[PDB]
This record gives sequence, C-alpha cells and structure tokens, in this order.
Amino acid sequence: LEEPEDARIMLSRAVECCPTSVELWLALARLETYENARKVLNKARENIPTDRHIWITAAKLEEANGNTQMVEKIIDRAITSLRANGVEINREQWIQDAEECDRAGSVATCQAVMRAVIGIGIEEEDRKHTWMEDADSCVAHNALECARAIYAYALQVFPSKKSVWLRAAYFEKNHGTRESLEALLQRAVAHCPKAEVLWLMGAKSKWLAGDVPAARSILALAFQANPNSEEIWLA
Amino acid sequence: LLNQKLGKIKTLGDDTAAWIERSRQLQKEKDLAEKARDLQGLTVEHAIDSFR
Repeated sequence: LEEPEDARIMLSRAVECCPTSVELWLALARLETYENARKVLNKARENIPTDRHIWITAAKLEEANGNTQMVEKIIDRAITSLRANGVEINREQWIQDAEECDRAGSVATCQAVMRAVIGIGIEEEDRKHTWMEDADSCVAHNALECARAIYAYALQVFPSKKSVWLRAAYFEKNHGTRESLEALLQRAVAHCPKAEVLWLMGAKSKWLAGDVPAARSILALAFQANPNSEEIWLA
Repeated sequence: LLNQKLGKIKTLGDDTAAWIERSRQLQKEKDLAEKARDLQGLTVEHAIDSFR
C-alpha cells in the first residue's frame, strides 16, 4: 500500500508477533539499507531460524549485498544445515536459486551455490553425468555460470570422457569465447589427450572463427608438437 | 426501516507510521495482559384401556 518505508515498519511490527513468516522476512530483507539488511537477516536468524528457505534468502542477500567470500561462508553454513538441521539439498531449489541470482544479483554466488549443490547433495557414483546434464539444462535457463559449474564438477575431477570438455568449448563458442576455448583445450589436453577433442576442436574453432592468420597460428601450434595423427596435417 | 436501523452505526470497518506506533503500544498491552415435563399436553391417539 503506497509506501515501502511504512510497509517495512509495519512488517517489522507484525513479524515481532509473526515469527514463522518467510514472506515477511524476505520483504524485510529488501529494506534498501545494506547494513540494515544484514541486521534484518540477523534478526530473522534470531526469529524463526533459517531451516529451509531462509538459507536461500540469506544466500541471495549475500549475492546482492556482499562479495563471494561471505557468500561462500553462507553456502558452507547452509551445507552444515543440510546435515545438522536435516534438510537435504534439492535440485529444483538449486536451479531456482541460480536463476534468481543470475537475473537479479551477481552470478558469483549463483556459481558458488551451483558448485555446492553439484558437490554436496547431487553426487551418485564417480561420474556426475546427471550433474553435467542438470548443469547444461540450467545453462539453458541461466547464464554461463551453470556451464562453469559443470566444468568445475567435471574437469577438476579426472575426466573420464573429454566430450564434456568439447561440449563446453562448443558452448563457449556459442558465447563467443575463444580464449576460454583455448583454456578448456589446455585443460583437456593435460587431462585426457586420448582423442581429437582437445587440440583438434580448438584448431577447428579457430579455423571457423574468421581470422585466417590466427587460424594458421593455431594450426601451427597444434601441428608442430602435433598431439594427434596426421589429421592436424590435413587441417 | 432497516435503513433507519443501519444508519446510527458508524461504517469505519489516522496516519500510517504513528498507527504502527499504536500497534506497538497494543502489542505491549496484550503482552501485559498475557502476563417427562416436556411431554405435558401431548396427545396420544389411542384408547387408554388399550394399554396393558
């Protein structure tokens, strides 16, 4: 009703008598005062404690009014709540939080939450292939943060299949990132040079970009050492 | 007639922030407060002698 300040004051006066009100706590989190926003989050903690959704609200607040260090600290606190409070991490909640932190806030906390949900909560047997598919689907709904989370979940562990790295490089090309394609090629070549997806894919991306001299330089780089068969020579 | 009856009752069913102060005072106030006879005349459609 026509007044955000009066609304905040009324919500503070009501929440003093309404502890279990997630919507009221979230409204108070938007009080348009960073220090007072942190104070309101601390009061909500002193209110009905952060069990399931107030953790997500605090993560979003850290995404907006804060940096990545405090965001990661809050993510670790939520992971502690993921076992002490007795509430496992849900894939839909992680995807919704990533989308909200990409649309409104910074993508750093979205990526941190995606990493915390792909490492803890969603990990079944040595593969994280389902995690890779979920992160690709989130990349179809969010920014490149989901693709970066997929890369963190896959490339950091021993890459059993370089095709995930090739798909990430193709997505980076769809994002117009050639230096990121080179970095992914370097990571995959030093982790799994057992196919034509590390150096050959980068050489093809350079030869399909539009810079003929840069394509020739990339071909020279990939054919001098030649970490493949004579296919690099044909290219 | 109903309109005559429904006129003498105010239909308020002043400010905003001091109203929230009023609400705070009301919260303080409520916190302090917390601290065989019925069958006479009935007719029977039967002869009295008919009852053994």
